[PDB]
Amino acid sequence: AQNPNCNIMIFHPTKEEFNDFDKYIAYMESQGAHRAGLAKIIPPKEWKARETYDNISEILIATPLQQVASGRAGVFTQYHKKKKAMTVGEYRHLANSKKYQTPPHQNFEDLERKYWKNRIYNSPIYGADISGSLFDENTKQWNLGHLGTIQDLLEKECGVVIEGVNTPYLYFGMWKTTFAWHTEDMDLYSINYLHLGEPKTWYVVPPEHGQRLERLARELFPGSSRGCGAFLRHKVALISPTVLKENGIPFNRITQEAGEFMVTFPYGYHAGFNHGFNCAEAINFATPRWIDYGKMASQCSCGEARVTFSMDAFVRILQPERYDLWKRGQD
Ligand SMILES: O=C(O)CNC(=O)C(=O)O
Ligand SMILES: [Mg+2]
Ligand code: NI
Ligand SMILES: [Zn+2]
Repeated sequence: AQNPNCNIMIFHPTKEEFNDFDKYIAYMESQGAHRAGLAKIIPPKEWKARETYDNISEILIATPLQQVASGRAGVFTQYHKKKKAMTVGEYRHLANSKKYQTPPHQNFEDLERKYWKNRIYNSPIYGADISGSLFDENTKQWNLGHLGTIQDLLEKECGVVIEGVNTPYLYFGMWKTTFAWHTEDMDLYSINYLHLGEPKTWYVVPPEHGQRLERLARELFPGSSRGCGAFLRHKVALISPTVLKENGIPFNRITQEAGEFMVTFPYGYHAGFNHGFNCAEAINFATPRWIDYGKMASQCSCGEARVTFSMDAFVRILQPERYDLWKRGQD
């Protein structure tokens, strides 16, 4: 078995290897990459997502989210308070302000320490889930706006034609902006490209050990657990590396820098934070190996997790028994 310790692997494809996305994902899995839940892909040096980022300031963040924390430093939840719209230029200025900017630090480890120590005492503002792309249409390789669609994958593998579309989303981050512990909708893959700015630190649990994280989360967030049998789908709970170590949960961590891709694999729980002003783009995708994960994916039926139009069809076709109750949650 390749990669038996489930380490995060880092890949450096050549420009030739960067042509066929599906084939490279399948290559990575042949080397065991999926066992970690997360992989880093450094693009060939010849490749670029677009020519410059000089003209992005007028993108609108229609609903910036203020991430308010509750709990203790290593075990907290966050709630997203909606704020008034602002441009990316306005947001970058805010991110760079004295109130929100990254503190002085020695290296990524010292900044990680400061994040876990101090995150709860601040409420950074996140521009998340903004439909759109920053890839130039002329970028032909690993262009997250030109991937094959999950609906087309399901059709190719299973023969069923379904409605729905699959488009990317932009994320504008600042210091301390946080992504809570989650897997993807329907335990899909994700791919995330850090277009610009400061790094993003990731933590991940190997898929084969995801239930260990779930069991800890039910112990640590006991009222949330009683309220919903898949409450990590709410994307609000954080647990620090120190806490994970204290409870024997297997995990790994890695820092993504501008110009790098990360891939999350089916049922790879992940969480993380941004080091400073940055912009990422991400999208879900599928492969043949995903299908069985999609069939087994948990679902939130309490009604909090409230998810896309396109997830309907996935549930309907892959989880017909759940369909009924899950759609009661979504209506
Ligand atoms: O970058 C973020 O805030 C969150 N991204 C992801 O969870 C991802 O790409 O799967
Ligand atoms: Mg603009
Ligand atoms: Ni994710
Ligand atoms: Zn729920």
